[PDB]
Amino acid sequence: PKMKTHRGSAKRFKRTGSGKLKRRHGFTSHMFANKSQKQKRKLRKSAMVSAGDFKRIRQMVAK
Amino acid sequence: LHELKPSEGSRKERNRVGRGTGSGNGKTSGRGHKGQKARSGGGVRLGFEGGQLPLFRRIPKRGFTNINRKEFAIVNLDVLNRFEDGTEVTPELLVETGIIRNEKSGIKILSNGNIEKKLTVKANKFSAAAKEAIEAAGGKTEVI
Amino acid sequence: LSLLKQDGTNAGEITLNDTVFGIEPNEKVVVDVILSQRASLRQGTHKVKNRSEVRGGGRKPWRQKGTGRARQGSIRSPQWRGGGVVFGPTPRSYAYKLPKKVRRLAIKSILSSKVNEEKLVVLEGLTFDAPKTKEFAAFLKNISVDTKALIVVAGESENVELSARNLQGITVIPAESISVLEVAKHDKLIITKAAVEKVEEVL
Amino acid sequence: KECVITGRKSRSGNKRSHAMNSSKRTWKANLQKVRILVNGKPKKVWVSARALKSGKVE
RNA sequence: GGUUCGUGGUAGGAGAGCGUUCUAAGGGCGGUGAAGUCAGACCGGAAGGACUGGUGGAGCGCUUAGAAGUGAGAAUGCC
RNA sequence: GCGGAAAAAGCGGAGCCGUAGCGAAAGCGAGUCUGAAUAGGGCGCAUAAGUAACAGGUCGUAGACCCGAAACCAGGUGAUC
RNA sequence: GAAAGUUAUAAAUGAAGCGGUCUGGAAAGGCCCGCCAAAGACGGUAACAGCCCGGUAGUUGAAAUGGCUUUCCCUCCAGAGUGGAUCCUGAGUACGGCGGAACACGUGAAAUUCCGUCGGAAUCCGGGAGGACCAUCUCCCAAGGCUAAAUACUCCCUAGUGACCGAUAGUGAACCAGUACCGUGAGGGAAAGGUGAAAAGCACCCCGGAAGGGGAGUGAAACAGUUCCUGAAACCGUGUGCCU
Ligand SMILES: [Mg+2]
Ligand SMILES: [Mg+2]
Ligand SMILES: [Mg+2]
Ligand SMILES: [Mg+2]
Ligand SMILES: [Mg+2]
Ligand SMILES: [Mg+2]
Ligand SMILES: [Mg+2]
Ligand SMILES: [Mg+2]
Ligand SMILES: [Mg+2]
Ligand SMILES: [Mg+2]
Ligand SMILES: [Mg+2]
Ligand SMILES: [Mg+2]
Ligand SMILES: [Mg+2]
Ligand SMILES: [Mg+2]
Ligand SMILES: [Mg+2]
Ligand SMILES: [Mg+2]
Ligand SMILES: [Mg+2]
Ligand SMILES: [Mg+2]
Ligand SMILES: [Mg+2]
Ligand SMILES: [Mg+2]
Ligand SMILES: [Mg+2]
Ligand SMILES: [Mg+2]
Ligand SMILES: [Mg+2]
Ligand SMILES: [Mg+2]
Ligand SMILES: [Mg+2]
Ligand SMILES: [Mg+2]
Ligand SMILES: [Mg+2]
Ligand SMILES: [Mg+2]
Ligand SMILES: [Mg+2]
Ligand SMILES: [Mg+2]
Ligand SMILES: [Mg+2]
Ligand SMILES: [Mg+2]
Ligand SMILES: [Mg+2]
Ligand SMILES: [Mg+2]
Ligand SMILES: [Mg+2]
Ligand SMILES: [Mg+2]
Repeated sequence: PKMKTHRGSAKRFKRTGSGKLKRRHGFTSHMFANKSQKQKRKLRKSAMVSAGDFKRIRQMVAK
Repeated sequence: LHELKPSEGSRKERNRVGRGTGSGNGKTSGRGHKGQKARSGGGVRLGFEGGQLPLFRRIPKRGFTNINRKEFAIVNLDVLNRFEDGTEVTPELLVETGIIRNEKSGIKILSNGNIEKKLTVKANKFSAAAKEAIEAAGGKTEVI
Repeated sequence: LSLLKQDGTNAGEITLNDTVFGIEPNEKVVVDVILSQRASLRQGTHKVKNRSEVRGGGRKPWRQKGTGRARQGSIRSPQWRGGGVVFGPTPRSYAYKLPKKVRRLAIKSILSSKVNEEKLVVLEGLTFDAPKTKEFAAFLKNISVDTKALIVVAGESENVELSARNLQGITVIPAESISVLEVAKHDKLIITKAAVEKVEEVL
Repeated sequence: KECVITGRKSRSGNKRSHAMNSSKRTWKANLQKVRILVNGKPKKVWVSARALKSGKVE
């Protein structure tokens, strides 16, 4: 039977042109009084999935 | 049929484990010694990190899918040079020529490369640049 | 190449189309297609009973501990005399096709290879008034075939199949059915002019 | 034990906790023993309260 | 085709191979004795392969390719 | 799927992957998003190659390399002890 | 209900080598000659047969029973248009609340479908749906029923096929096997194929109570002797070249 896409990952990652996965930052809901404005600007942007993590999870989101 | 030689490199001999120590894949058959990964059907599920919260659960869900999303079929200019000067270019013409096979939502023209022939192109949408490049040559764009 | 009549006399010469019988043979493609066609002939009707399918088992033959015997879970465990087989054959298909263009290159190449080896004979026509194997054997001696030979006809020719049904090396096919494996299985390829047109119409 | 008119009877389903534990239960019809004429002859039969509503005669 | 530096090895990666059963094609052996089995002081770097003789009494190699129930000394394994 | 010999072809272009990406999305498009910005930066483009089939390696779903519990549940059989 | 046709259920006919030599127990094998083939399928026959046998291709065939297909008999049968005054068009129904379930959809914003319980329409100016809901538009007319085919499976039958097994395999079961045996019972559940081409299955003699043997004889072989193709290893012996 077809491999099943991991649906949690599909709601959180995006595939780029080159085939990398784009993601968002964690600490981006409440407890914002704690973080600095600089910290917030950075967290607000997107990130790429790390090499090691990609190796771990690439089959989960093939398709 | 008595001297078939398949293409060199096209076929290899499969590796059989657990057939003696000479092969180098005897006994433990490549699995090493003990633990979960040595067991039959053993192996943690795909993205499992042994109890560390998996990456996908450390990072938030984002966005939604638009029910009414419109993806267009793209036709960069360079491929319109395939047509003979004076010709008007409709969708159905781009089907017959086999430049687009499926026309999702419609045909959009984009400005990648450069056009040479005075066409009278009609597509569902146009890149500002594509419209400024068809006319630049000496052609009329109309939207359908 | 040369066109000869059923009797064996020279009838003229025919020009085979040089996109079908004239291309440089691709032996690698032919081998691939021959393997696929041999693999597709397979029936794959073979099964063994694993430990679930073998009659009985069910109960533990003796208690896990205390008896001084090896622990056992079923008299049908695979190390037991009449036990289930561990993997072994399961009914499956072996069939597979290469892409259409490869399968065409293959038939064109094997044909060109018959022409490169003077193994293709072209008859003006090939007809028998009634089914008569003696007449068919006489025909093959006139052509000087002697070996295994595939005969390719296409209508007009009638009573040929029956005439040659009881000869051991010789196989007769309409021009529509000309397959790589059938040509590979036969030293000489005897084809009527009428057939040649039919084969060129497809390739 | 079923309504003789409508066929209503016990059917099964789930009880559910606030926590969504499920355990099997039944829904019984609201059957009432009443004297009606089945085939002309009046006798005591189970009838659902729903069937007795308005129509039907005891 | 030669110079130079190498060639201990567990888990393990990589490579090239031996042998088993079956299929195809080709080419063979065999009642003047097949397979099997026994014996031997032969051959190959290994897996292994021959040859000769006994037993046996009817099937079996080889080549190229293909396919696998394909190789056991250990499981307090099963018979 | 049709036709056919459990053939071979032929027919079958529905669909699939690729040829464009960026954006949650509207959308714009060799750009795009962010942004007041003609700024910077992200991902892309400039620095084209895929696809079909087979074969090897590994992974996933299946018992998934083989053997082995104690237990659990369901339907029965037992008070000749 | 008939009739005709066809298929099934028994069958019939069916070409060509006693060919010559070699080996052999025996020839279907070797060598050398022929022949038939719409028949060179398979099997058997003293070793491997298209021409020896049963057959095979092809061609014929059915008193009887059943199946199928036509045709006849037999039975059964009203259809268009024009007008919407009036009438009818599925009620404890549809829907709703509450509790559940099914829907890929876990009560969710939850349409749609069903169950129990209670409440409960409109009913042609009428009604339902389009994923809460309202309006518009579009499509539809529930609460009555029937309906072949394409699909699923195989205890069976007929004909076949297999880069499926070949007696620890393949069915548990090639063999009088769900037997023997075990169990109060439900239930569990084996082992076990091969003389030879043909019984020609060892007359007769000898030792022995017999078993068993040695001769004689049969056979190609009996070291093929009624559990009798081959007959490995463990294991058990006898003899003796070297050592102790
Ligand atoms: Mg927030
Ligand atoms: Mg290897
Ligand atoms: Mg390896
Ligand atoms: Mg190693
Ligand atoms: Mg070992
Ligand atoms: Mg270990
Ligand atoms: Mg350890
Ligand atoms: Mg490990
Ligand atoms: Mg924790
Ligand atoms: Mg959210
Ligand atoms: Mg079982
Ligand atoms: Mg002990
Ligand atoms: Mg078995
Ligand atoms: Mg060294
Ligand atoms: Mg080394
Ligand atoms: Mg053998
Ligand atoms: Mg094995
Ligand atoms: Mg052992
Ligand atoms: Mg419990
Ligand atoms: Mg009782
Ligand atoms: Mg008592
Ligand atoms: Mg005869
Ligand atoms: Mg003789
Ligand atoms: Mg013999
Ligand atoms: Mg025989
Ligand atoms: Mg509704
Ligand atoms: Mg509800
Ligand atoms: Mg549900
Ligand atoms: Mg609604
Ligand atoms: Mg209700
Ligand atoms: Mg809506
Ligand atoms: Mg929806
Ligand atoms: Mg209605
Ligand atoms: Mg058995
Ligand atoms: Mg045996
Ligand atoms: Mg014996």
